[PDB]
Amino acid sequence: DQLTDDQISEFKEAFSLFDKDGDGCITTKELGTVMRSLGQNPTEAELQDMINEVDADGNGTIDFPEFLNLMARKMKDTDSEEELKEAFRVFDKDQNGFISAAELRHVMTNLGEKLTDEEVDEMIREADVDGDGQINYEEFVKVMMAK
Ligand SMILES: [Ca+2]
Ligand SMILES: [Ca+2]
Ligand SMILES: [Ca+2]
Ligand SMILES: [Ca+2]
Repeated sequence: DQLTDDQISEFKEAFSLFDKDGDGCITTKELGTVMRSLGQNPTEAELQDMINEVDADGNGTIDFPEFLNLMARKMKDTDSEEELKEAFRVFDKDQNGFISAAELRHVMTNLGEKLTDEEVDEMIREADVDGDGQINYEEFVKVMMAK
C-alpha cells in the first residue's frame, strides 16, 4: 500500500500535465482541455462527474493526494489483473488459451504440489464451467476467486 519515492514523483509529473495553470489543483476546465487535446469532447456534466468522483474533499477541484489516491487504486487493480494473467500464463504451458489436465499436473508438480490423476481431474472439473474438459481464462479467474 506504500508507494516508493519515484512512483510519487512520477505521479507528480503526471499531475503536472493535467494542472494547466500549475496551481496545484485540477479543474473541470483543465480536465476538458487535456481530453480535447486527445480527441475527446465531454459534456460539462461528464467533466463535473469525473472531478467529483475524485474530489474527496468536495472543494470542487482535484489536488495532488486526491489524484495520487486514484492512481494508486488503478495501479492496484491493474496489478491484480496482471497477476492473474501471469498465473494463467504459467499454467497454460502451450500458450493456447486453455489449461489442460496435463498442463495442470505438470505445473502443479513443478510448484511442489504433486497430485493424483483423480485429483487433477477433480480440479479441472470443479473449474470447468462449460464442460469442454479444459480451463479457459475466465474459468480460471472464477475459481481463483472462490476462496
Ligand atoms: Ca489548475
Ligand atoms: Ca479536492
Ligand atoms: Ca494450454
Ligand atoms: Ca472449460
